[PDB]
Amino acid sequence: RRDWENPGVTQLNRLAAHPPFASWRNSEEARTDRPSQQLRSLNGEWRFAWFPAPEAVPESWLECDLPEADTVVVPSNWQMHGYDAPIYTNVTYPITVNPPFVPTENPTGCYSLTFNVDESWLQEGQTRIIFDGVNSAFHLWCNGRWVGYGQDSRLPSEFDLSAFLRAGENRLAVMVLRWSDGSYLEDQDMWRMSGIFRDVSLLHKPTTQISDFHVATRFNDDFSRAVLEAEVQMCGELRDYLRVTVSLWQGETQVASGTAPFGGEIIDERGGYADRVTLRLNVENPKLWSAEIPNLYRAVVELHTADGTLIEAEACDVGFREVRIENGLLLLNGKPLLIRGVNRHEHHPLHGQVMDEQTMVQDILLMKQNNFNAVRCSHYPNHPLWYTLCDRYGLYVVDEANIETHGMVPMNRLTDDPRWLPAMSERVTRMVQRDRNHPSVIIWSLGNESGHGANHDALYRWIKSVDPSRPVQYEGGGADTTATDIICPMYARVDEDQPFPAVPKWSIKKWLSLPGETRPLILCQYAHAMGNSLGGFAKYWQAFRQYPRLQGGFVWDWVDQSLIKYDENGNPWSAYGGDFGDTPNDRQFCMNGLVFADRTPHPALTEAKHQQQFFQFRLSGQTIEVTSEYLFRHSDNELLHWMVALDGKPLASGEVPLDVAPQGKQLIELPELPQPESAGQLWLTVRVVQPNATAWSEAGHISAWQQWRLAENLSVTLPAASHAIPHLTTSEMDFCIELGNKRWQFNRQSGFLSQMWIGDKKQLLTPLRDQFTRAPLDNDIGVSEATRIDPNAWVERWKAAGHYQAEAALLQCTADTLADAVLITTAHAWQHQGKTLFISRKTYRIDGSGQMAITVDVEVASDTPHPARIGLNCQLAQVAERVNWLGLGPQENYPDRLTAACFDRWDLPLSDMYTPYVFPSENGLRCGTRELNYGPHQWRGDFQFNISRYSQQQLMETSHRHLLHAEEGTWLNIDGFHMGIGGDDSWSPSVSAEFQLSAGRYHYQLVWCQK
Amino acid sequence: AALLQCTADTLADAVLITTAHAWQHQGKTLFISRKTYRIDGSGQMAITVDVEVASDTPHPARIGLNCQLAQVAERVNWLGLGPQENYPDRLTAACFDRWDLPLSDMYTPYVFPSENGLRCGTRELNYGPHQWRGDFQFNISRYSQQQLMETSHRHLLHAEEGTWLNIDGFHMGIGGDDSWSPSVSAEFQLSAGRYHYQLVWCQK
Ligand SMILES: OC[C@H]1O[C@@H](O[C@H]2[C@H](O)[C@@H](O)[C@H](O)O[C@@H]2CO)[C@H](O)[C@@H](O)[C@H]1O
Ligand SMILES: [Mg+2]
Ligand SMILES: [Mg+2]
Ligand SMILES: [Mg+2]
Ligand SMILES: [Mg+2]
Ligand SMILES: [Mg+2]
Ligand code: NA
Ligand code: NA
Ligand code: NA
Ligand code: NA
Ligand code: NA
Repeated sequence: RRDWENPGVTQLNRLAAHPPFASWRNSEEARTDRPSQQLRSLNGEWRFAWFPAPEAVPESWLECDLPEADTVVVPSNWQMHGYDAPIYTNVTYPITVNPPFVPTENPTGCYSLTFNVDESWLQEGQTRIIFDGVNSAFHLWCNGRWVGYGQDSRLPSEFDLSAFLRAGENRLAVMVLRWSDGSYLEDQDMWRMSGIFRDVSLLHKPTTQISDFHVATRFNDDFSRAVLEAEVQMCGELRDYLRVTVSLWQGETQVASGTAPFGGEIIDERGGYADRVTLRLNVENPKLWSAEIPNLYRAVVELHTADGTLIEAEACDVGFREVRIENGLLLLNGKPLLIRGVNRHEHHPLHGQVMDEQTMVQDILLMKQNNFNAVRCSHYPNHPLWYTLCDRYGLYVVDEANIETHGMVPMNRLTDDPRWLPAMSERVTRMVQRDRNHPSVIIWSLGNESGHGANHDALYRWIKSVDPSRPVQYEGGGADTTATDIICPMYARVDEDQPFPAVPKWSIKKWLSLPGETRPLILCQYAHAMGNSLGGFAKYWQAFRQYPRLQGGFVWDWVDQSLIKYDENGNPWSAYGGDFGDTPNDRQFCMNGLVFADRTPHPALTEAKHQQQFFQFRLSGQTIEVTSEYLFRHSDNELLHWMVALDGKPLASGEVPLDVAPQGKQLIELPELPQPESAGQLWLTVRVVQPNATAWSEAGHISAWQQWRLAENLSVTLPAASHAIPHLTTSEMDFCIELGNKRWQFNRQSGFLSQMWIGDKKQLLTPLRDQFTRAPLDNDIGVSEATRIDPNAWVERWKAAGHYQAEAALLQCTADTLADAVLITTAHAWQHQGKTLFISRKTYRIDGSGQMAITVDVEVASDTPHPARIGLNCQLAQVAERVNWLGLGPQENYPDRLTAACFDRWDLPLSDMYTPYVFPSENGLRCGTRELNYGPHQWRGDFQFNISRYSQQQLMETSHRHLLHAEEGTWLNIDGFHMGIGGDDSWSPSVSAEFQLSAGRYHYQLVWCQK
Repeated sequence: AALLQCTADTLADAVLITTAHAWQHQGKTLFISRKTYRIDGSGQMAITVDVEVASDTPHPARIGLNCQLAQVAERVNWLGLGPQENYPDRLTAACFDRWDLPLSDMYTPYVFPSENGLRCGTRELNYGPHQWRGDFQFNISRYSQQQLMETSHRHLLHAEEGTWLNIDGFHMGIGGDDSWSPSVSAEFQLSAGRYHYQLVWCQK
């Protein structure tokens, strides 16, 4: 039948979908969510053989183990075991577009398991098998007999195995197809893998059983009273003596309980549902659920007889909260949300798409610790445990159907096709059926990048009809179609419109007010954290805070999808698209996360953390005003620490308890500040520290910070005049300057400082020269590639202008002696094919104190693309252990991504001064630096710098960090000016005008001396 | 202006004068100006200026130089924005070209006198025998900033001797969203803390 090439057959013999069950046979276990002996895991070692097509599978496998099979752990993705290659393709489908067909060579994974079943499960009741995740379709046999088939790789497929098993040993056989017509609906931008990748379990339920249950909670106007409504359905024989009891508990206290026989109210001319009952429980002053305080109750649903015998129990965590859109705003418990969200795919660098509880927990804790309060399931329903974690830790969730047909042309070709409505319907309906009792899910999504088709409209209505408790969103077709309650664009800019035909991406501020528009706007994806990125992040937050209807967004995205490979030496390395021989592929576009695949943060996460703070601050005088952005909680685990330092030198500090109601303000007066000892800038830094541990943080966690400059006393004191004057030696070849133990050499033919010595030690490996380029970031390169250049990408503009190839022409090099110093004057022109790109005029003035003051004035031709940077660079001879500086830090920071950095004195090992992005590029800059110390050298001024053992040239020539090699010495890049890094998206220029070096003329000054 | 340093060095084909000053009030140093004047064998005087402004002092209205020239000439010719008066936050209509007007057109007769007649984006200014070149903003007229600020009606102003030249490296915006509260937008406030500008003064 080739059911895998027919969108009309998405399953055979599969059981209905329903919320998580466990069939407890003890009610107390159900109350506390204890393991159920009736719900067994079949995870562990299974038998597996790979074939190139279903046609190659031997019939013998149905009845007997294949001797050639191997033993492997399940769940797993077979690519992760090496049986075939995983493929990283973004939009283009990994298979030829010829719906509903798939390739004839279609990798088939044959899995089997011999396992025991006790007679007690078979004497009464029903025994079903549950596959929580099988990618992408499969047939199942039990003891040689065919049982059924299923599609939708991200929802559980359940089959009744009652009539197929026997006491003792039994054998399952699962034939899993890599590609199927379901693949047409699974075009998400992620690695393409396959296998039995989520749990497999066996559940025993009695013949008379709870087959479904829906919990709703409704409130009065101020949320001081709620009614919990639980509709319960049964299967099996109706009998007057059956009863359902629904009890609600808060911890160990029973709050309410209600019992009723089956028999629902009249629904229409034919009667009501005799197989259902709805229990209604009143709750006075309920403790409400929120991401701020995830208060939970437990609903326990008991199926029993009137005389008191329990048949079985099911149950769930219940969070009392209301979600609604009113007057253009999304409200939770009546208050308007500010979504500090992130998209998160299910990805593990070693396990592929298999998720585990440790990793899940680790992600949620980092999220919370980084001031995220919400997550979008991009782009499919997740492993069931994720929802339980979000309910208990407290995160708002966007649950999204596993529907993405991005590679179709036009994008809605299938979603506007009624013949695809069935398949799409089950992807939405089965998800709601499974997840509708989780309080953490606050919004449903119809899928991702599948255009806008009538199928969407039908499904949007279906959800609105069956679950009015939550809004429905969907971005396809323009982000604001009739299929979305929320304007949910991806990568729309704050102030800049991108007026694409048919599906424009308007500036978000402007979008809200188009004629007739009244919906809230929450970006489904924003700020593309690929590589050195997140430039412009603060611009979103300032807009979200100023505009009521801009209610936030989900950052793109949480974690890089890099996979681990091993080199010839067995050492691991991070790989991306094309590294498995996969092609076509989309190379590094699979890595766009705030964190690396192992969960180590990239520097951008700190930027997110700061912009997403829940406390805002203002300073007036000595008065700090703290305003809380919490909607529900008081600041009862928070104190404010303040410190004032003079040029990094600590002057005073204190602590004050924060006592701020939600949305309230607190005024803190700082104490009088005595006058600092000397000249300099006083700076105030305040931080909010949580003194007590929480379920998601350690005691002492810092949740927010901010700084301000205080009084400045400019230095007006004259330095004590040199007890010696420098000596110049002129030669045809060089201008040399000597002063004591020091010596500086200026090459007269190049016009550069080519060498310096301290004692008899040379300090330079390469001369000090102007630098106007950077090893291109992912955002500078965009979609450009050698075989397919994007002439609009910054990198190509610079390349085409000759920025990377221009050579300095010396125009002038002179030496003069002053009363107390020697003065070298240079001027160089950088040219390309006859065009003068930049002109650098400098003076170096070396005085009796041993200091070399460098003044630089650059001219940039107005018609050349604005340059990446304006600075100097050199390779120093030394490698020292520490980097110490007075400037912004401690982490990497760029012009358009420096708000989280603080001005202070920082000292880190040199390796921390390098950010190991997988795809290497310019990295490690620190901006707003007034002093930098390395080895015996000190440089002072107002500049940006990076320092590491890798040259810009090496960085731009290397595609994978594991291939980099430390060079002799230390490469220092000191910039007077650096361009922004951008990031609103990674496929089009995204550096805002104010961060482009378009001024024409630039000036900067450095003092280089010994320390 | 307290003098912190004033030196002279003779060079190969010029004389360099270096100066440093601090403006203070009550003991607070508001601004520091560091300059070098380089006079070469060609007769040109290159001035370089580096100013520091205390971060805690209100952002200043301008950062520039001024003098009263002895000369009074009929025309003003410049290469920059014009022809009419233009300020940083009000110069979109002005065009960059070579303009030449009579001196009085370089004065705007606001009934309540104030700073006026500036022209921005100027690369060369000619007045009588003088020529200034660089990238500055300037105004030029027979009235001192002092006179403007102390006179409340345009009809009471009197031409002073000579000509007042105000040449700025930077000038704050004029604002106008309203006239009863501060309205100069942040981007047009002089808050950079350190400012650099340079000019060359020569004859003809
Ligand atoms: O992380 C990748 C990102 O891609 C966006 O799609 C881009 C695509 O990368 C680009 O090659 C093409 O020019 O434009 C597409 C946008 O139309 C996806 O929108 C986003 O979801 C991610 O998949
Ligand atoms: Mg099918
Ligand atoms: Mg037991
Ligand atoms: Mg047997
Ligand atoms: Mg896509
Ligand atoms: Mg214009
Ligand atoms: Na808002
Ligand atoms: Na991607
Ligand atoms: Na507190
Ligand atoms: Na590179
Ligand atoms: Na006046």
